[PDB]
Amino acid sequence: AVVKCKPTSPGRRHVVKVVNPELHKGKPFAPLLEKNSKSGGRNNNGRITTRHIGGGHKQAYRIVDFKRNKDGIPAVVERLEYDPNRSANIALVLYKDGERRYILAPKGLKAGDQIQSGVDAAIKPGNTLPMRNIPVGSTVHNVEMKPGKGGQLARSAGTYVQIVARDGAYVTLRLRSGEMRKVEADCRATLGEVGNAEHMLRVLGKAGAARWRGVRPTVRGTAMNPVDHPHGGGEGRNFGKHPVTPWGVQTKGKKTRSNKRTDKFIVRRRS
Amino acid sequence: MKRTFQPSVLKRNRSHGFRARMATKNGRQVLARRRAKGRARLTVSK
Amino acid sequence: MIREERLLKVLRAPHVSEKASTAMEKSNTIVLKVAKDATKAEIKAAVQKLFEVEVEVVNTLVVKGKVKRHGQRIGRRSDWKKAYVTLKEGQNL
RNA sequence: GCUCGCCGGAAGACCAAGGGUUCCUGUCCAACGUUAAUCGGGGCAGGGUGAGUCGACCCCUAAGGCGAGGCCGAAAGGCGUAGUCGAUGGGAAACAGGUUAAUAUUCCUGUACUUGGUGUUACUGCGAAGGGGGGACGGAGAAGGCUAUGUUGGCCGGGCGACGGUUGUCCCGGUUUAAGCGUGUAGGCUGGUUUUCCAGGCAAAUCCGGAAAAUCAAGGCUGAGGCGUGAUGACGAGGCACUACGGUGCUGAAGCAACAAAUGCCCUGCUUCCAGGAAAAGCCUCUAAGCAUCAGGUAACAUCAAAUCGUACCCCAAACCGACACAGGUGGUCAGGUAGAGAAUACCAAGGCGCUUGAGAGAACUCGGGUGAAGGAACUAGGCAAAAUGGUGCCGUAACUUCGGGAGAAGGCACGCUGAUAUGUAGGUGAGGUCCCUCGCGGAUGGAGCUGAAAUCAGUCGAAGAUACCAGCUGGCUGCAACUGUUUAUUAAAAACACAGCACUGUGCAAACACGAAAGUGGACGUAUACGGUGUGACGCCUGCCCGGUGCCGGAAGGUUAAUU
RNA sequence: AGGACCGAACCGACUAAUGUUGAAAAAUUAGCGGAUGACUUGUGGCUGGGGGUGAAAGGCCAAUCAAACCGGGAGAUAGCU
Ligand SMILES: [Mg+2]
Ligand SMILES: [Mg+2]
Ligand SMILES: [Mg+2]
Ligand SMILES: [Mg+2]
Ligand SMILES: [Mg+2]
Ligand SMILES: [Mg+2]
Ligand SMILES: [Mg+2]
Ligand SMILES: [Mg+2]
Ligand SMILES: [Mg+2]
Ligand SMILES: [Mg+2]
Ligand SMILES: [Mg+2]
Ligand SMILES: [Mg+2]
Ligand SMILES: [Mg+2]
Ligand SMILES: [Mg+2]
Ligand SMILES: [Mg+2]
Ligand SMILES: [Mg+2]
Ligand SMILES: [Mg+2]
Ligand SMILES: [Mg+2]
Ligand SMILES: [Mg+2]
Ligand SMILES: [Mg+2]
Ligand SMILES: [Mg+2]
Ligand SMILES: [Mg+2]
Ligand SMILES: [Mg+2]
Ligand SMILES: [Mg+2]
Ligand SMILES: [Mg+2]
Ligand SMILES: [Mg+2]
Ligand SMILES: [Mg+2]
Ligand SMILES: [Mg+2]
Ligand SMILES: [Mg+2]
Ligand SMILES: [Mg+2]
Ligand SMILES: [Mg+2]
Ligand SMILES: [Mg+2]
Ligand SMILES: [Mg+2]
Ligand SMILES: [Mg+2]
Repeated sequence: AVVKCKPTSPGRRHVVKVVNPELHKGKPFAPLLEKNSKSGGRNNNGRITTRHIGGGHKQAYRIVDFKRNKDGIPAVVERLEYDPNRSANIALVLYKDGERRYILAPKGLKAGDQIQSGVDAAIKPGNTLPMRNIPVGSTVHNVEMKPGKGGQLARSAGTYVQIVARDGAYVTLRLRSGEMRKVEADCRATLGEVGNAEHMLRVLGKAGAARWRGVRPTVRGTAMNPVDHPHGGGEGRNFGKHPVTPWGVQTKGKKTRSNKRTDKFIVRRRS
Repeated sequence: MKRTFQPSVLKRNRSHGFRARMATKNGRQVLARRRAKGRARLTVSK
Repeated sequence: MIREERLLKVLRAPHVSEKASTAMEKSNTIVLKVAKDATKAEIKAAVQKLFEVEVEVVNTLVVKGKVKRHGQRIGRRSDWKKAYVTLKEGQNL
């Protein structure tokens, strides 16, 4: 899929485009399509709460079924679609009752492959079972943190969570970050890994590509004035200060997690 | 040379009109002061 | 329908100019100054009852008041309404 | 009134925005007008804006706003649900001519159309706030079919020339016609149809989705333009009588074909690409309750309604924004001829203008230009400025390189006109005719006519043929930044900023973090191939040593150590 | 195909001159750069003052910016003129 572009102009020399020809080239499924208005990284107060977010291409939000609650009915992969909202590729599946739902396409779940959810489902890529019914060590993705809430772990691209162990009510999970988290065994998880693992091998190649994705230029704090950033500026390239955020908090090393409400679940922190 | 004032009736009324003034406590204080002073035109309203 | 009270107020006065006479003689249209709030249907009923003439169509235009002066102060004339009432074949003044 | 000059992708013509009577008429010239003014966007008076179909209003939603309750907050308030507003977007319908001093798709003439309402008759399953479909959508690109439009001929009317010639192979003008309705073509999409049957679309559904048979594939949908009608009309070059000399009436010929051709239409197409490309209603359809005589529905038909508001005029400007009748700024619409790749540019058309002080003179000097003996950067901070290069085809083109470049490198040759090839060719366009034919917007053939490069050969004129305008100067070595971008609006466009890439670090989701006394919101409807912060800044080769200090991370024995007691 | 190339519109603003009681409180004229894009543009919307927004210049936030403007405390205080 990784395909380098010939250097016919500056801006195309370094672009490394990942091309998957299985992806449906037509329009996406309309009944499961909503609107995704852009915010520019601004809140209900109009203030920029997150910097470097603005512009981009218009995107229609595809409603993805992260719960996988249609147990008992098999589904058939119809087309591996393209999702502009997520790193992975969605997959339109048709159930044996005539209902179409979008799911995060696993590694090699091509068209025609039959998927099933529920406790009765087989141990296959794309099948969703509760982690109590999944063998220890089985690589999964779209792991729910609460039963019935919907998957919220290992949903990016080529991401998966190995089931480290099973200790009754809870199951130890090795997340992509390297952290071992205890999640209830009732939570559902889809067998396999997320597809489109070549996503990391793409190279934007030019500043336009970043703007296409809706990322505005990042100004370094050292290039600003003392009033604009704690890094401020001196005569010439002057630093002489411990790296801090635009708000003064130490940036290189300082930990910031402060929950105490979820610490019990965490077994080991990512090294 | 483009100047600062670009007349737009819709925007003028939506920002300095009577209903915009009456929509807030501060805007009503503006009308009260203008009523107290005796301004013939209380707002830019039409 | 429209009370005769209403019909007796919608028509303010006949309009005298040069275009009005030309229209009155060529298009059989009597231009009449009407009330600002007089609608076309109101004007039709009024013309047919207070002039005994069958009317075909009424065209209404609102004439804005020209801002005159008194030589020292700026004043504005009030807006009036002009009604082009086309009589089918009735004759009048 | 005659010349003259200027603009003509404008300096013309329509608007939106904004303005607000500046419109047109009569009248006045104090002030306003950078001069005079008889004139004016000035004064004064009078007149002028006519709509079921254009626009608004209206129905529908976007960003967003307000927001019953609600949640939260000393108060004032904040946020947000049900809702309800909000266009810059979606949603019914009219065109040609004629007309006023001043409006016209609005008045008039001719011919249309839409959506409601009520009534008649025939007939009937009707019914949402629900369900489905549809509306409904990206960038670029490549065609072909076309039209607007232009050109040429033909045709019709006129003409026969202030100076040699001009009854023709001459000259000038005209040669225009719509909505609608009818047909349904180039093109585009799609198999069709029936039946049975079910975890879906919250319930239901004949609808949609699915599943399975059966049989047929030619039916459907959509679609420019053309033709027909509209149109026995309108309009029309231009005449003839009378003239408030402005006119006014009245009459009125041809009205065809060929070729060329859009950036417009078919095209919301089609092909391809990744950055993956509104919503809602109108609209079509399906059912949930009553009821099944009703009511509703449907088709035709008759009659009724379509209100209100805008409509003048300016609108790249003397009417808007700039204090000015200011050399500035201001979105959209149309897009003639010749030459040209062209919406460049030159010159013209339609149209509009000569910029509201003029008359002289022809000093220095200033400004804006033309030319220049010999020299040729000696000038100067610096070739600043100027001069020079400049088109097309073709031949030819180095180092270096990331194999794309460099490169239009450099350099050089041809170029006008005329004749022949070939009374205009190759190519394109295609009539008639002829045959076919499921007899049509059809097919085959065939070629009239029309248009039309380039090239070659020969000749010819000039000092010069890319002859004007228009239109790279080139090469060499080196610093910095990889590159396209960005910035100190109004002295700094850069080596600065950003940038793809790289790295460190944080962050397990009720994420970090950010704005918020809070609720809440962005991050993100994302989930560690993710996001935040920081540094560096493509690519290649790489990135050494030091943790004593400061910071951070980890660890806690023990010392110290607050409230509390 | 391309933040590809030349070049009008369009968007900018590198140089020169002019102008500097200007035609203009930033323009004109001859050149100049980009010109399918990280483009430009119409309408509406949104963020508010130690706040915003900033491809970062202390830039910009109505000819105003190392803390806008308006009103107020206010006749602040001036060993200074
Ligand atoms: Mg500094
Ligand atoms: Mg410095
Ligand atoms: Mg230094
Ligand atoms: Mg600095
Ligand atoms: Mg007056
Ligand atoms: Mg006059
Ligand atoms: Mg509404
Ligand atoms: Mg393409
Ligand atoms: Mg003679
Ligand atoms: Mg014919
Ligand atoms: Mg175009
Ligand atoms: Mg009306
Ligand atoms: Mg006008
Ligand atoms: Mg002027
Ligand atoms: Mg002006
Ligand atoms: Mg100009
Ligand atoms: Mg030109
Ligand atoms: Mg002049
Ligand atoms: Mg010389
Ligand atoms: Mg040069
Ligand atoms: Mg260096
Ligand atoms: Mg650079
Ligand atoms: Mg600057
Ligand atoms: Mg500058
Ligand atoms: Mg740097
Ligand atoms: Mg550097
Ligand atoms: Mg080291
Ligand atoms: Mg150039
Ligand atoms: Mg210029
Ligand atoms: Mg040049
Ligand atoms: Mg705006
Ligand atoms: Mg302040
Ligand atoms: Mg103050
Ligand atoms: Mg004082």
